[PDB]
Amino acid sequence: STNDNIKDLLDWYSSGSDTFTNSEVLDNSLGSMRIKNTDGSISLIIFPSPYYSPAFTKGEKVDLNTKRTKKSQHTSEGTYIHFQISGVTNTEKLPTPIELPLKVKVHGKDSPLKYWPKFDKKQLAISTLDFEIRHALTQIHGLYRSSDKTGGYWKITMNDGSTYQSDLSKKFEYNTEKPPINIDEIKTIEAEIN
Repeated sequence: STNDNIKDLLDWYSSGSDTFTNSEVLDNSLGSMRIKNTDGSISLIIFPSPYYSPAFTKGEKVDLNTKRTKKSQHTSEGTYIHFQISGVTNTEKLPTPIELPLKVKVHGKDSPLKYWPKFDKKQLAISTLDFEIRHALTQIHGLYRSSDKTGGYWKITMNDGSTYQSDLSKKFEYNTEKPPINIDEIKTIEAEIN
């Protein structure tokens, strides 16, 4: 049986994510952007981190790999509005798709089952990689679904040796997110469930 916090994390990481390509910036303030998507909807996206606030200006095209922080709503004129957080990158594509080699350990043992996330975008926000990794961990390895699978961490090491990591026992820290990275420079991604 898991406590209330672990249930909240399970809900967060199993409630899907929004993916839009070539949306257009309508406005960009200090840490909030207003973007019109290809289906007619508008997304109000916030950027709480002092280390990641996108520079895109009115008219530019962007890609969204993000999560809603509350329920989408309709304005009196009938426009559908999404309230999201982070997840805005440039539209640059890679020649062919690449498979990120995710390496998983559970209670100190190499999981023999392999899930390799596949992307064709040159860059992704750290927050998007966190959601993809954890979504796999909860769905395939049972993270958060039982009192013995509730913590550990994921770790990305780049080609130049710099590293990014997150604690599985707490929600991803949005307030300190660093800028998006290029996926073709990722050397290894590893996750360990305690």
